[PDB]
Order: sequence, then structure tokens, then C-alpha cells
Amino acid sequence: NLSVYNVQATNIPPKETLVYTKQTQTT
Amino acid sequence: NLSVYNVQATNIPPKETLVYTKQTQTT
Amino acid sequence: KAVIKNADMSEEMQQDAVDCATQALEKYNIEKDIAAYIKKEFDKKYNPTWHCIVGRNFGSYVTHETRHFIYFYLGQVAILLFKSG
Amino acid sequence: KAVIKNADMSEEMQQDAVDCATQALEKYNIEKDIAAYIKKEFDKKYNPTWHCIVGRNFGSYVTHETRHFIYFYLGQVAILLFKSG
Amino acid sequence: SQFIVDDVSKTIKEAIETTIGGNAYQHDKVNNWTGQVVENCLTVLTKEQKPYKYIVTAMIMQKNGAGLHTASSCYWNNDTDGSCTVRWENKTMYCIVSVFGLAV
Amino acid sequence: QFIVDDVSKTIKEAIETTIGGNAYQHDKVNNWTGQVVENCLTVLTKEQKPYKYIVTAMIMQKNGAGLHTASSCYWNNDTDGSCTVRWENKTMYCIVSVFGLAV
Repeated sequence: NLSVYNVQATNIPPKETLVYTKQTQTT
Repeated sequence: NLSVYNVQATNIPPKETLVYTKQTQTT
Repeated sequence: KAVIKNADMSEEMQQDAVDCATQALEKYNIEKDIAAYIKKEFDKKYNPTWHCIVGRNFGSYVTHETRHFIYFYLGQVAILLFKSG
Repeated sequence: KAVIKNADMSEEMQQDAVDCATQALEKYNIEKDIAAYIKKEFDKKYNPTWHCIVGRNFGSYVTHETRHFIYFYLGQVAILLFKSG
Repeated sequence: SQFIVDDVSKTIKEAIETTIGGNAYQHDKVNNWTGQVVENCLTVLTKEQKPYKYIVTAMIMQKNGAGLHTASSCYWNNDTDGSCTVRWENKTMYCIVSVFGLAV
Repeated sequence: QFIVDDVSKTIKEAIETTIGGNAYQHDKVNNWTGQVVENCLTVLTKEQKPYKYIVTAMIMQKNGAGLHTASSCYWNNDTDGSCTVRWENKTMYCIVSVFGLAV
């Protein structure tokens, strides 16, 4: 009488802000 | 017959780990 | 009389950080107070969370987020300033 | 041979701070490389993101996370180290 | 009767825009919002007086840069039964509401 | 009889399937979600009982954003039955529910 039926998929992909590393020496 | 139900439930808010502000100098 | 050693950020920000620090460097005489003044001022304008070091002898490994990093001298006094978190 | 100056964190974490500092001290000659050593080591063990500053006369105003900050002397080298972001 | 998909999504919309239309995210409030949104449709598709059973869900997620992922299959009779999902952003939180329409 | 304690285990077995012991990242995520819903479905339709089944499963990077759900439903309050369970690691909160209903 009955069987499976369709997914309902919705997704909001992350993002994760950017970041750089840095190195610095005085004199 | 037909009725209403709960309401379980889930609820997980943010946390933003605490933070302090300290200052240092050298001798 | 200020030399920019390495910068990520940002004409206006950059030149704002520069011209600030100079104020700092004439009101306050103690190195840790110069940092205080700059760190505070930036949280006000450009939003937490900023960090400042101000020193003659030091080196640094640090992690910042984009267009929010600056490292320059005022004569001998070097300023490290960046945002992170 | 350490002198702790200012501590937030961890005893056990306090240790790995001194412990692996002591290591950078003898492995590397230049302040910057010391910093980088201690940073990475701590990023790895205790999860991003950390920041290390090493020098002799510098001043500092920073924001850290509760129980993730330390600033201490090794010999006469200032070592500052904290997590933020 | 049966399950008009528009006569739910138009009915959801009103709910969403009623409860969380014109305010940003705030913890002390959210859970009472979701509480309403859902106990609001139900109050509407039961007045409707159809020979149906229903299930009604609401998500609300803060916009902070976390990554959310939906998935929803079911096991009904495709001819008698049906369901409506609805998605609603502002600045400070996304939001997803999904009502299902199983027959007796 | 909607054996809720037994169908409890069934859902906790949707972690001994897919990467319910690895960690989370963006480009490979929508493989898991769909599959978690799929496998939990087969093992109650194999049983062919007089139930219908709705089943949802949700996944949210552990970033520090707030998350809130709502479970208002309307059914035969004696034969129809719900099961929701929660499981998390250090990467991700994960949250799954299933609904059985009558005839």
C-alpha cells in the first residue's frame, strides 16, 4: 500500500572567517 | 482520539567562552 | 617620522593606527601604557578584539584576521597591533 | 630557573608553558623563532589560537580567554603567551 | 479532503512573519518563539477540520557562521499524504518550518 | 505497540553506521545526513507494521551559534508515538527524531 518518498534536504554551508599568521623581530 | 503533544524540545544557546584583559610590562 | 615594516590593512585604518600611536607616545611615557591607549582606542572604533605590544626588544608569532594587522616603528619604538577573536 | 610574573591558567598548563619555553630558549637564538616555537607547540596541544611574544624590554595590553594566559621570565627573557580567537 | 501544499506554505508564512517578523535573535526569547510558531499552525490546520494527522517542526539558528544541514525522508502514501517546508532568513538567524500531512 | 525504548536503540545505531566516529567538514557533510535518515527507515519498513514513519536528522557545526527546535504534533495519543535522541562529539551537535503513526 505504501512506500518511501522523497527527502527534503536544505543546508547552509559554514564559512569560518579567514586568518593569517605573522612573524616580526625588532632591532 | 486525535490530540496534541510535546514539545521535546531541544534548546542549545551560544556560550562565547569568557575572556579577560590583562596588561604587562618588562623590567 | 614613522616606518611601516609590515601591514595588512588598509590605508585609512593604517594611517589611523599610525597617527593614534603618536598621541599615545607623547601622553604616556611607559611602554605598557602606550599599548593600553592604542588597544583601548581600537576596540572603541573598529570593534574587539584588538591586541597591542609596544617595545624596543621583542619578537612575535601571532595570528590575526584579514586586513587587521600592523607593525611599525616610531623612531626606535616598535608597535605591534592586530585583531583576533 | 623560571620566574612567573602573571598567571591565568593552569598549573599543568602552566608547566608546558615553562617546560616548552625552556626548550625554545636553548633550541633557538632569536626572539622571533622562540615565539614561533612556543606558539605552534601550543596551537597543536591546546588548540588554536595562541599568541607568543618574546623579548627583553616590551610592554603589552592584550585580551585572552579565562585560564589561557601566562607571562613569565626565563633568565632575563620575557615570555608572553595567551589564547584569543 | 486532501493536502493543498500552498494552503500550508501561505499559512506557515503568516506564522513566521507574525512571531519573528521584526526582531533579531535573542536567547531569552527564541524558544518561546519556536513554541509559538508551531503551536500556531496547529491552531490553524485543526480549525481546518480535515481527516488528517499532522506533524509540525520549527528550526531557528543564529547566524554566526556555523554550518547547518537538513535531511528528511518519510514513509507515507504519496497520493494521500504530503508535506511543506519553508525557509526564512533575516540578519541574525535563519529559520526552517516543516509541516507534514498524514491521513488517517 | 510503538516500542519506543526499542526504537530508541535503532536511532543510536545510526551512529555505528556512517562517520559517527570521525569529525566534521563542509564538502562531505550532505553524504552523511541523508544516509542517517535512510538506514533508520529500512529497519522499520522491513518489519512491515501498520505504521507510517517520518524521520528527520539535523547537523550543525559546533561554532557557538544557538539552536532551537519545536515538536508540536497531532495524532492518535495511544498508538502513535515519537522518538528523539541527541548525540554530539567535539566537532558537531547531532540531533535526530522519528515519528510513527497509525493505520
